[PDB]
Amino acid sequence: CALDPLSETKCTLKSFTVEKGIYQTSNFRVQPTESIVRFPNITNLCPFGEVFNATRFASVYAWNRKRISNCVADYSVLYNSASFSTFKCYGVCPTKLNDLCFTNVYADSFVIRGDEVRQIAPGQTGKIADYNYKLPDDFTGCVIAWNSNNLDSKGNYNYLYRKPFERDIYFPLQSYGFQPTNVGYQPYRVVVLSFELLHAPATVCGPKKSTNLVKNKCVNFNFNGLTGTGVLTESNKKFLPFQQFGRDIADTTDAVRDPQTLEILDITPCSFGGVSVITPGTNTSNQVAVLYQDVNCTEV
Amino acid sequence: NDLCFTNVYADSFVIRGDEVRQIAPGQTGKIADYNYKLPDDFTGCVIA
Amino acid sequence: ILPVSMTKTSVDCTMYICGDSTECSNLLLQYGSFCTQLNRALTGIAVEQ
Amino acid sequence: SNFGAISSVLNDILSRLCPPEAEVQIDRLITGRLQSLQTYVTQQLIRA
Amino acid sequence: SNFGAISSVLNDILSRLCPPEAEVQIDRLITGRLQSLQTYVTQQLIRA
Amino acid sequence: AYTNSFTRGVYYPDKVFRSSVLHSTQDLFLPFFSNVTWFHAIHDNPVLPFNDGVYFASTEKSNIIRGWIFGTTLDSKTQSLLIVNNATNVVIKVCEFQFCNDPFLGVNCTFEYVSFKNLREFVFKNIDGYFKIYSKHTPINLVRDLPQGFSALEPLVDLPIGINITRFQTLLALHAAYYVGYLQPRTFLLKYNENGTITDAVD
Amino acid sequence: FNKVTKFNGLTVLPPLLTDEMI
Repeated sequence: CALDPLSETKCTLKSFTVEKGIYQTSNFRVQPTESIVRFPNITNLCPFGEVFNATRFASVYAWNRKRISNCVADYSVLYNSASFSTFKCYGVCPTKLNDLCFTNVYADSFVIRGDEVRQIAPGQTGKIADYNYKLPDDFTGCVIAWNSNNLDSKGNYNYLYRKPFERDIYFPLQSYGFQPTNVGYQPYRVVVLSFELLHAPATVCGPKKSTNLVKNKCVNFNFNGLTGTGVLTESNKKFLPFQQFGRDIADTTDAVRDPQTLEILDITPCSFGGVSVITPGTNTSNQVAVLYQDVNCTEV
Repeated sequence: NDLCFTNVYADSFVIRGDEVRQIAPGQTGKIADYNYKLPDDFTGCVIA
Repeated sequence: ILPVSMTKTSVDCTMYICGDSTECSNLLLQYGSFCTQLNRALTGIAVEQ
Repeated sequence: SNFGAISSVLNDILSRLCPPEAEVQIDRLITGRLQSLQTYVTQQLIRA
Repeated sequence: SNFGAISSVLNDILSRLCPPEAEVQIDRLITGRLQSLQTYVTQQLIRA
Repeated sequence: AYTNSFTRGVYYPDKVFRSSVLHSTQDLFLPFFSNVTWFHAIHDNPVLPFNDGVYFASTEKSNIIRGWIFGTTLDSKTQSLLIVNNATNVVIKVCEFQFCNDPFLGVNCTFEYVSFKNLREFVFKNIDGYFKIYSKHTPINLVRDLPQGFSALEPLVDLPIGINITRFQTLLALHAAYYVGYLQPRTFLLKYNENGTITDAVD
Repeated sequence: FNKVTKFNGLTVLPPLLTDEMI
């Protein structure tokens, strides 16, 4: 089907004979020449160790919350660690996190019984998932949890339990029987990383290095995790100082601001159009003519 | 028991019990990202 | 005053549905000939104009 | 339109997710966009 | 018609279930009822 | 006292450029032609409610209006947001403040930040744990009431403070007039012109 | 003629007869 335009016609028609006519066989598209990658020129390594390697976590009724911002996040350091009994992610894939880039990350941190790990998931029903700590049903993030019987057992009455992301401080407040003899009855530490995917300037981004920037040529691109393909160009689009992307009626990006120097780049899809094959019948000749629809002959 | 296959393969090995979490179609971690993983369209049974 | 024709269109339904994603294009093939019969109907409309 | 997917932009789903879940999200976009074309082509056939 | 939901009565789903599952059951009713209107409106355009 | 907010308090709803287009969006906006409460910098700065969000504006010639306070109880039992123009920079804090009953600018902090002829317009909203500030300045000649033309407010600041707010209070320099209007969830149709600027709207 | 007056795979094809042929 890629031998010649008549063969693409035969395949389009699902036929070995072709009658006289003009047949729309395919869309011609210029493929990307090279792949651009573009992230903020920032180098601070993110403080995930200050959350994960902390001496004591909080109680689940009174859970900690650390904002992570303005830093480079090598999530491989967490994801490759043998320490974690579960690492389940929602709205993102763990493999994609180093390819990806967020406005902020919120690291929630607390201690639970090993039975209760199941309740730290999107929209769940249960005593943790209402009276203590709940994830949104549309949560985008990772839940990272492990047994801590070697650290948090003694039992250790200093760990206690009673809307999405809600704190609330007779009262049903009670303490865990965490003893080293306890497996579901052990203490477990959990960190929940929540990812903020607003269209504001990204500040927590993977270690994936930026390339040089290319213009007036068809490229694949990635700006702050916004992947695409097109002829990047300079533009007269008067972005106001707060604006970061531009959009068209299809709700697709048609301009971006470069995160390393704040110029406004137009995005246009690479040269493309319908291909129509003009043929006499194959009973007459195997010769064909090709119409590249709406393109100028200089583009072909 | 109502069914046939052209061949069957019994892959067999030992792991730490924590790594049973990695033995599923498209599951991930330092066993599956290196040295044993099931493809996303795996047909079969995992017995452990 | 009488209408005689209307704007001839073609919609490349693989580009409309999947936007040059190959990952989506491979899923769209599992719907079979829905895309070729959409192009066949629009081409019949266009030749009729 | 999302048609029930996590985003209406196909490159969001492909840059954020991976095949076991990405194909579940993309099939919602395929279903709604294919229904959107079948609606358009039907109404253009009636208007023709 | 159920369209594969637990009930066709939309208030059964909302009185018995809660959002994580209720929205799955409701989207089956929305899918079938929206297809039921697209079928009616297409045949009325043809009949017109 | 009151005045009518003809067309005031429209703002850029998201950080996305759009041009030559009519866009329909749902957000906390000040309703068109709504009566907005009016105050004077003589005999004052009460503790207002914040409701779902606040449009605030000052008709000015003097820069006597210089800051705002926000929170629930404003009494060190919880955090309170404080915003002050120190005559060189905007300074912002979220400490457990114990203010006066009658606070003024004299002529446990989890976060900190630094960066008539005049009308200064502001929109403050507190959504999903973010405190978002939009503003615009314009020349004026109408002294008594808000101008009946059009102009859209643009985001100055966005702070991930996580604080609950139900009350607020402006701050005056002591040893001008200002207006307050609460935002409502409204669908708006916004006319983005060729220069990507909101130039008209329909509430 | 004076009184009468989409990268996404949508396209408009020209008519066979131009206005000058009509």
